[PDB]
Amino acid sequence: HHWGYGKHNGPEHWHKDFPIAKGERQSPVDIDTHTAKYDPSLKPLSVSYDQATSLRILNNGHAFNVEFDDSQDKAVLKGGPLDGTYRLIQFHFHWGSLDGQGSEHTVDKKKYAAELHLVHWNTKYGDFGKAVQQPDGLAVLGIFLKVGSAKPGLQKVVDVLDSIKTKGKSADFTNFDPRGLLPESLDYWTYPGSLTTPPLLECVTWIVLKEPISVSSEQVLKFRKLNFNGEGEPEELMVDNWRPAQPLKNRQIKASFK
Ligand SMILES: COc1ccc([C@H]2OC(=S)NC2=O)c(OC)c1
Ligand SMILES: [Zn+2]
Repeated sequence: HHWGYGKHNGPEHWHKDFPIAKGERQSPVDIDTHTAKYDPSLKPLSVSYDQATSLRILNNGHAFNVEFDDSQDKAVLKGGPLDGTYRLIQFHFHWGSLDGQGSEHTVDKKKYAAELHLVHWNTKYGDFGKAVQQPDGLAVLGIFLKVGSAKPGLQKVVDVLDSIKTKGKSADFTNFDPRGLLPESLDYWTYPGSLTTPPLLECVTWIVLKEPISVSSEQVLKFRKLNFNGEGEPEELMVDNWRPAQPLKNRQIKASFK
């Protein structure tokens, strides 16, 4: 599979190799804030990242992933719309070539400069590969980035990017605290969806936070210096690695807040 984000292999082409691209619960979606319904049944959201153990950071040719030790319940997400325990496995971002685009989800058609995905899998399925074959296999916590003040908690990520410029490069990335990437408020929207890249599997409970985090222009500029290509190949800047909004179809977006 040679999927990417260019004119010739971008989101409009994915359906040929991955027919679920036109499925009934694809992501991302536009969140229409006037249609989303407060749901008093949602339990409180619990982000328990105090024992998180980061390991490594990898440029996989699509984004960069900060990987965690998920061999035990070290960093988990529970509550909200979720039944049981979801274990943090990795986070990554999607971002733009310009500050006015980059997010996958949109809010009343507003695009943010980037979107963070903290990826968790349902521990009742034993491993990540089994979990992605289930409709409730993953919980992705989505956080919007806007350009303004610097995010101090992001800077350790920004500073390692020089060492993973090209596809296939990795670096040791221990003792990184993902709590420094969260906004103050955990108010969220939730809906059932999919992975936003191939294989586009319909396995995700989305939890999208209302409150964006602010990052600096200098921080997001450093994201844009990464490369989609491997070392010694023609340079293609890693920008606009986002899928646009997909049809909502027969789904409801629920709000955790009034
Ligand atoms: C093999 O594991 C994967 C594969 C794809 C995705 C994509 O789906 C979202 S969401 N962002 C992505 O990059 C993933 O993230 C949960 C994990
Ligand atoms: Zn993602």
